[PDB]
Amino acid sequence: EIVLTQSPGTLSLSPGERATLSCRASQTVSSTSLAWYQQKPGQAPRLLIYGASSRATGIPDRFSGSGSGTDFTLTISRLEPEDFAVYYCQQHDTSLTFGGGTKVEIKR
Amino acid sequence: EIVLTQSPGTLSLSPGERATLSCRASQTVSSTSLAWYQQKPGQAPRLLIYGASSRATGIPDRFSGSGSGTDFTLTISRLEPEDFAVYYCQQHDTSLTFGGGTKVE
Amino acid sequence: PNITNLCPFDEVFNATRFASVYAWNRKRISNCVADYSVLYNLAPFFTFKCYGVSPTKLNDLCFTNVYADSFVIRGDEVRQIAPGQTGNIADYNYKLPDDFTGCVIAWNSNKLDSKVSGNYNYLYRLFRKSNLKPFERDISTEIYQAGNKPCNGVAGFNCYFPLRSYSFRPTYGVGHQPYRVVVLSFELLHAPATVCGPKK
Amino acid sequence: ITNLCPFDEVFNATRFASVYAWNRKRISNCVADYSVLYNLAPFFTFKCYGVSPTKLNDLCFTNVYADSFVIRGDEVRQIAPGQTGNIADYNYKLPDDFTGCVIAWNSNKLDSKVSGNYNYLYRLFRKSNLKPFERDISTEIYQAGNKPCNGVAGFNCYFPLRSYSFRPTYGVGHQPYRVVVLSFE
Amino acid sequence: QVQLVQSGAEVKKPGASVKVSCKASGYPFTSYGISWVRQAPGQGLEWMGWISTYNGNTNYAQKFQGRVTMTTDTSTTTGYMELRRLRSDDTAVYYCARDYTRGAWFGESLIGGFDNWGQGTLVT
Amino acid sequence: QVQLVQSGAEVKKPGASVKVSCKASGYPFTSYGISWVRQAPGQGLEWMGWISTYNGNTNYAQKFQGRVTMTTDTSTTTGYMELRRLRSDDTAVYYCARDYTRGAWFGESLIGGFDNWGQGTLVTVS
Ligand SMILES: *[C@@H]1O[C@H](CO[C@@H]2O[C@@H](C)[C@@H](O)[C@@H](O)[C@@H]2O)[C@@H](O[C@@H]2O[C@H](CO)[C@@H](O)[C@H](O)[C@H]2NC(C)=O)[C@H](O)[C@H]1NC(C)=O
Ligand SMILES: *[C@@H]1O[C@H](CO[C@@H]2O[C@@H](C)[C@@H](O)[C@@H](O)[C@@H]2O)[C@@H](O[C@@H]2O[C@H](CO)[C@@H](O)[C@H](O)[C@H]2NC(C)=O)[C@H](O)[C@H]1NC(C)=O
Repeated sequence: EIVLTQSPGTLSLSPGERATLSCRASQTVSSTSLAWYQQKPGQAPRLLIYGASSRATGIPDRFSGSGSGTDFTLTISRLEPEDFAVYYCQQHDTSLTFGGGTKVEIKR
Repeated sequence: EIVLTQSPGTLSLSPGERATLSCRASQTVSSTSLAWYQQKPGQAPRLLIYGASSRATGIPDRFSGSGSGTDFTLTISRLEPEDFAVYYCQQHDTSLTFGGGTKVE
Repeated sequence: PNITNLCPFDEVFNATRFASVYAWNRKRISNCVADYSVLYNLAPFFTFKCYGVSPTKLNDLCFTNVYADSFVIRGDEVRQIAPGQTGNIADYNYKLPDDFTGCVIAWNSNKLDSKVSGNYNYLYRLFRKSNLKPFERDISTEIYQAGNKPCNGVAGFNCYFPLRSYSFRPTYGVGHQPYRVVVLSFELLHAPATVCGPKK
Repeated sequence: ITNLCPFDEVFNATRFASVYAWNRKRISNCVADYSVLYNLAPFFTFKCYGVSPTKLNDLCFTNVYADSFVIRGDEVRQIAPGQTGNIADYNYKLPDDFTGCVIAWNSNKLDSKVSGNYNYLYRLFRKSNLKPFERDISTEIYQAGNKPCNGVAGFNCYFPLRSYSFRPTYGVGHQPYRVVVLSFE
Repeated sequence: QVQLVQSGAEVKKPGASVKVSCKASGYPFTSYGISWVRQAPGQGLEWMGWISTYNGNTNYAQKFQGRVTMTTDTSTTTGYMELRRLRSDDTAVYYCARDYTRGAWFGESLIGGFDNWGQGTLVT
Repeated sequence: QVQLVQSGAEVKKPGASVKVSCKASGYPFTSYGISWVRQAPGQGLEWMGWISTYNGNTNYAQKFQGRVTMTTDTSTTTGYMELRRLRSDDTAVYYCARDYTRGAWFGESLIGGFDNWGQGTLVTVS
């Protein structure tokens, strides 16, 4: 099946800077079948972006994403202290799988 | 105004076969507003066909007409000594205009 | 009463142009002797079925005023021109009261009002907020907002144009063919008789 | 209430079928709420024939049909009753007794490939025109002349199907467009 | 049967005005209008105008708009035609015809034509 | 609103079985599906399968090809996941989510993803 990959595993940036998360795919994946999630500590994950471009209901405008074919990327315009969590990238082009995950924490 | 042209200006035909006349309209004329007339020499015109298909009162069954839009045709099944005169075509879709007139000998 | 003029029923039946259903023409006929015998003598293709009064007895009555209405509609919609009916034409274009005391006439007009390329000169109304009162005309073109977002007089999804076309062609069947309808209404009460009927 | 009709399973699908392979779906025994398309995708063209568009949530029918396909940008006009053309005559013909609606919208961001997408094909040469609601999933050697060929393409022997090769840089009339047609019975 | 009889010939000198009459018999006068058609010697017909016998409305041709006036009287059932400022090129035969091309009471077009003509009047 | 509620935690032991319940309210039940995803403490997420609430058609993963089965009850608006042959390697939190990735009536894919998630049920096997 399509094996997914994210890098880097851990990011240490400033609370207020502009960050970027990367997701890498093995085979080609239809852009209509890729999404992203956020897992705040002590909770359950929630949907952020679906279709690699559309923003989910109740998601701030500061979130956005773009990419197609093999490399997909989620960009955050600004970092905020409610945004420190682990994020995942999904595909359901053939069967379904989840990424390894990427963590972003405070730089100091 | 709508201008009607009749060709030919004269028809020389043998006494007993079928004739055909033409009245072509520059613009589009409704089938509701076309009629034909006959004028024997030294007499007054009389009505033959109204509505481009219907027949007037007292006209035999040998006179018939058809056509729509731009082309209209008047046909006679067979001729008699009383059917050699000048024929005219009328329209009143816009204002009222007559035709040039076709003679039959 | 002694009146000499004759009623112009040939002026409303043998006419050239008939109005659309949404702007139907209404005429007033008064002060004349009415001879309805010319209507029955026609070939048995006129649908002369009418209410409140028998056709044969029309020649011996006097009427205050006679109104004639004419329009062109679809072949299968002639059923809708009757008291106590519902439909697209009955609820948006033409309405007949429950008490009518008149006559309704309809005949085929395929040879005259239909074109091979298609006739789009006849119109009918598809959208209206509420049903119309008896004997009412609504000649008004304007965008209709079905939804809630407003539009500044522009076409849209929830913003509609209320008039459609019939698209008559000689290739359809009898149900889609154009028919011409003439509806006669009579008023009886005071009777300073204007329409008298032939009687010496 | 319960048992809402699956109109979101046909407008938000991932893969849309080709024109010659237009899928057909059966909808029955469900409450139909036509408010889903009353506010969505503010670029779509809604036209309905045979019934008043703003009376849909007032009528009870027997069965409801739904067919979907992807056509060219400038060919959306041909999908209508009493209209002819390459698509209308040869791929999908809507009869005069339509009593249904037609929906189309732009699909650039999902059906465009940088190198060109060849997943969508259409039939340009058929032996004869098709009846309303007729499908022909069959490709065979198309002979235009008089000399038959033994299943080999070439002169007077043309493959009846042609691709589209959609690209992001084409025009508005050349961009792929997704169309769904509802037929009421 | 329907018959229309006109007046006699005139030799009116150039510059004057002429009047032609047309008396009807055999049909209800009010229900139909009266039209006028003229024919020059050796040429075709031409339409002059239209007059309604119920309300007096008229519809003249554009060529003779400000020159011709028509008048009808119900008592004698006779129509009249006045042509003013005569010209040398007006020598023709004028005709009186019963009109079914335009309505009398309402003035709308109909299906038909000039169905009853008169004998004709020669004017020079 | 949309809310998902599950059952409590379990301390099941090897060789046993466990049942997970998922109750939802706020949407037409015969319109959407239900999908299950599990996550070990400290690792990433992991998929199990899909169930249709309309006709019972189901699809399952490969590593859980025969170890799992799921059922739905329309009246009570609840779905159940059965996992058997439990092992110490299945110590994870099991999640119930409303699925908008495959259609309930026709079985075709859709554009979207897991849009609503429950509190989470913790199960430890030892
Ligand atoms: C509509 O007109 C027809 C025919 O009109 C004839 O032609 C006109 C130019 C004019 O000269 C009319 O007087 C002609 O009658 C009418 O049908 C005729 O009706 C009369 C009266 O009964 C009858 O004697 C004729 O035979 C009929 N001819 C045909 C061909 O039907 C008809 O009556 C008119 N419509 C109405 C409502 O009166
Ligand atoms: C096609 O999907 C869009 C978006 O669906 C949203 O995301 C999904 C993952 C799922 O969670 C849905 O429930 C979400 O609504 C639908 O657009 C939404 O429609 C609703 C109802 O009209 C509206 O309240 C939302 O604001 C819309 N959201 C957006 C981003 O437009 C759309 O309705 C679906 N298509 C059909 C035919 O229903």
